[PDB]
Amino acid sequence: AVGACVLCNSQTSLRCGACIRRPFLCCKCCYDHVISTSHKLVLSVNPYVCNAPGCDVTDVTQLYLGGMSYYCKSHKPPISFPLCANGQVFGLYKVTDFNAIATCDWTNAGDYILANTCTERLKLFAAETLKATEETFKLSYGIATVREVLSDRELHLSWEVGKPRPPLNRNYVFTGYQIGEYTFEKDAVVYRGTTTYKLNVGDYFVLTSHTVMPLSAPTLVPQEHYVRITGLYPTLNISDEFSSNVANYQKVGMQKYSTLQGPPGTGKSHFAIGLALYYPSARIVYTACSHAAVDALCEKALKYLPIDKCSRIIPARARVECFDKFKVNSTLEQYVFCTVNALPETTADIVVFDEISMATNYDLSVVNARLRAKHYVYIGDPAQLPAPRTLLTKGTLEPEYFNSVCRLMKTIGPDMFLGTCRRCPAEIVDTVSALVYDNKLKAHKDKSAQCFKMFYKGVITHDVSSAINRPQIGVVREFLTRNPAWRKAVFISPYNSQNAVASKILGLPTQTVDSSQGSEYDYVIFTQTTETAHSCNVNRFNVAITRAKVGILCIMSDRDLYDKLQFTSLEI
Ligand SMILES: [Zn+2]
Ligand SMILES: [Zn+2]
Ligand SMILES: [Zn+2]
Repeated sequence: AVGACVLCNSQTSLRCGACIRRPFLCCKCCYDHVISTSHKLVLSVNPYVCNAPGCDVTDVTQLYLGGMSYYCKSHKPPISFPLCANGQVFGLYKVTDFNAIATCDWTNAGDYILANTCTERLKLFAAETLKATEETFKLSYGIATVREVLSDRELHLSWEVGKPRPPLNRNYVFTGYQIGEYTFEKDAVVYRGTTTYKLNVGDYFVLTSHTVMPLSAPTLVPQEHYVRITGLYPTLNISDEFSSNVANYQKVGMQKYSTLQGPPGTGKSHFAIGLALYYPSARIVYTACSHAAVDALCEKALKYLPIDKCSRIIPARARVECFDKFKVNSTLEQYVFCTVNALPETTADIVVFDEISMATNYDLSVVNARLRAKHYVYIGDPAQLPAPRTLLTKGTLEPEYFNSVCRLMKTIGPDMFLGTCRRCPAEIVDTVSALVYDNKLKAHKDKSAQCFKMFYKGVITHDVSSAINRPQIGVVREFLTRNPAWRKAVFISPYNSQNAVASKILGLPTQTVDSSQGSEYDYVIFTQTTETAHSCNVNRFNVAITRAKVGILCIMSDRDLYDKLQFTSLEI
């Protein structure tokens, strides 16, 4: 019961018993917390509760020290001192932002703004409190039980009465009962078991509620600037392919950490792998939140780096299939590719943390705690999508609040910016450059004259709250009959239910905007589906149209984003 104050470090025996994370608070800080919030339970070796038999006074502001014990006003001896006096709470070794983080329910955007604008120690308290709240919320959902199994990919479910039903998308991962992790897609539902198992009737599924470990490391280590490249030894013979990044690679070696904003198709993986070639003896750990981001770095490394010095770290509790071409779980290979949640405790010359817009402060801290490195390079784009905030329902989370790295990129600017999009036709580049990049993103490709837009509101139906627009899919079907090259297009929309309908009617492969992030396709067909905050989000819109290498068709619901698209308009 002895520790350091989460607000000012001052040693104490006090912890707030009303806070879900029970943070250590020093006398001057514990007082400022109890006296300004509904939190009145204070914990020491023994709690601050009335020692008198049968008394239920637990409020610290109504308690006094009667010798060596604690008593309320009704039970205190004549010679007693109040626990709360002269701006402090009695304890050994004798905040407006801390109060809001400690008492908020994480359903408002302002709660996330505070968690990213507060002091460093309060960023860890906020990240731990938020993650713990997100887990206890998983318990609120009802259990799903198998009523009947139709096929190897379809079943019928029986839900728990009195408890709400979680959304049925790829985002919500269930645990079968331990028959492996399972996902569902919309009376027949589509099941996807991570482990192939003959679904038994009576078996049940629950969302995996995991224990939130405490955070110790900052989201960002303190910044250091050096006069020379430190702890890294550059090649003199550097491949022409990577010459464009030489100044940026030198910047990387002359700072403790560096941020790289890379818009779509500007060379983020190329930059990341080129760093290994520029500092050929450096041990580099490549990390990201998702298996897909880690695998994309592996694919790029497979092409430029010696395969024998690479290793893909995979947790024994395998959830999805991932990269197979490197030796698995060899922590000491020069190049280690691993998701944040699976990181071993190791050191490195450089840590490259990719797809930074998807990281949370919880992830930023975990990386600093598991990896001790000479240099940290954060790669991503605050104009792309953040990690879903399951509890957030009110307000929009702006990019400067996604995490500490995105906050830096949006306030002081990134240390490095990849300014030339090599993927997209110029119509797409020009649109997103003006939309989210302050006209700093340049097109490498010419206009393809295969980027089309159509303003068609159609009809919005809903599968619970996930939206469908059949008339927008009908417009796509008509377009496909006249444009056979587009037969190979990937269908993209902001909604899983829109994608499920489009899959049956069009037969095109399907992706939500969020799942398409990091991927590229020659042709993309996008149906906005609705005019909601979700489907109009500029970061989601940016990701949606930058998936295309050759052509894109956008069937739009929103006049604003439609008018912004620098595409050829189609009639009907
Ligand atoms: Zn303090
Ligand atoms: Zn508290
Ligand atoms: Zn009492």
